[PDB]
Amino acid sequence: GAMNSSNYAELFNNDIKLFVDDTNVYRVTVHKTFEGNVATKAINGCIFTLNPKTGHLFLKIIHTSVWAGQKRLSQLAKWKTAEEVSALVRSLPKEEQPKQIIVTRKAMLDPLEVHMLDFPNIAIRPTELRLPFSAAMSIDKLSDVVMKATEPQMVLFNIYDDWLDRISSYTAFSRLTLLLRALKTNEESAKMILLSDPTITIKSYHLWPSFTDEQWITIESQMRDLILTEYGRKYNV
Amino acid sequence: MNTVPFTSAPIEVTIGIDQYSFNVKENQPFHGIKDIPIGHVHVIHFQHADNSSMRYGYWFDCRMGNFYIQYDPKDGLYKMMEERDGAKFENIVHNFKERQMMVSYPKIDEDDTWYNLTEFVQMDKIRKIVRKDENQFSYVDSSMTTVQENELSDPAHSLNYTVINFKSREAIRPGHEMEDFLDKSYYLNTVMLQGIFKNSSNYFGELQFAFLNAMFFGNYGSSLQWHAMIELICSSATVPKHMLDKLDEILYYQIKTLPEQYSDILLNERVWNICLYSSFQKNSLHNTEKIMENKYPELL
Repeated sequence: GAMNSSNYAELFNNDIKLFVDDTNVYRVTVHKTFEGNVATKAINGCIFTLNPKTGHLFLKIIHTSVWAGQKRLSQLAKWKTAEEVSALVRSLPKEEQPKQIIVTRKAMLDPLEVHMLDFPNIAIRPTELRLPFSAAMSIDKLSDVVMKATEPQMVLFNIYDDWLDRISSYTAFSRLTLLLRALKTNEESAKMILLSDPTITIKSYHLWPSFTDEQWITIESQMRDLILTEYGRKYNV
Repeated sequence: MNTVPFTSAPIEVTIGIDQYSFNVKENQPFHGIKDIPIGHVHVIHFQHADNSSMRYGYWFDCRMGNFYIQYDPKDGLYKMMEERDGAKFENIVHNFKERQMMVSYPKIDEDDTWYNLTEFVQMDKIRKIVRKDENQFSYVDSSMTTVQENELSDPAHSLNYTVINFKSREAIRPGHEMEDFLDKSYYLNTVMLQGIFKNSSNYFGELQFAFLNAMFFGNYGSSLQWHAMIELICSSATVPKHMLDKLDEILYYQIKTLPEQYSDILLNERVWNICLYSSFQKNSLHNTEKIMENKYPELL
């Protein structure tokens, strides 16, 4: 059934499973035309497909060319997502194919379901969680590879860098969601917190700074403080 | 004009024939139904005064033989049987008429309702959905489950309706995922009309038969089947013009005939709101839309 706070630890068991988030697949700028009418220009997007246990991230870059001459693009975006996910599953060795795919938005269910008909034993699940994966384009390296792409491209990352060398998946996932939640509520402040110290660098093969354990605790504290404050401002509490 | 005699009426029961019905008291001298219009299928049905559970009944066609009803005190129900001795049967019928113990099938001459509800229903097809080949008539009751329902137990007692499933390989051509799921014309016209049903009349016929079983027996999987077959047509962008017009006529009479108090379980809000207002064929069901709004605007 649906994934929620109750069955949360199931992410970290040894059943292979993937989150799919489509929130950055069809991206546009909205602008005015010479005649004063509004028009959109698409920019490159991505499917965010992530194994929460291992950190592997299958970043499928959606080049603007895929929208050329197409109608009902926001509807089409859901089907292309499901097409590309299904192809990713087909490309994987049997023993790497997920047992579950969890879509962050319920509108992906039918599209993914229809594309996966060939995989009747892969369960497609919605979730009641409010995951921040739309903020994935606030990670500089991810945003850069998307915006620079000139054709369809799959790029592979580990979204936990080397954390699992030192912490469990559960803890790694809570770090990732806290970082992305903060980037989502206030990107400028979030990014400030992460790079304030010029002496902590991002390895070339990494996405995040090489904080020590103790520095991660200060960071996580700084990110929690950011999130709470924005909440009072939003609701005047 | 044909006759279905009854041996007796030992238990208090409400007896239906097609859309008509009569209360018969325990051991009332009821001995049958006469003047049944030849040329259509018919259903005779029962609901015991003591068990408003399990409505049950027999689909039949008097051209296919002489049928009569007899209560079975062991199995506890009114059973349909065939009399093969043609002379023994006219004798029974003539004497019961003479003694005037039979009701007349009460058709108003202006009335095309039964024709309109059974236009495409053919006994030969009914006997394929309800498989019991030693009998020429077909039993259905409230609780029989469908082949589709069974897949998700006893097959001898199943309703073998044609399985429709919008999220199956059957329904979706590889490479046309989005197209075929949003526009079911290929499932409808190639898979179901050309492939399985062969023509629109047999399609209409199963649809009509499923409605009728949902109405007369409250058979829930029949109701699911009737809705599925409407939705496939309404969710197809490309439907022969002859089917659309006929569909509006079919639904119209079905909506017209349904007991008013039953609209809540027999009518599926989603399917109807999608067919009448969102689907490709929203504007092709003018009579069905008009009757639905003036009679069940709540559901919509």
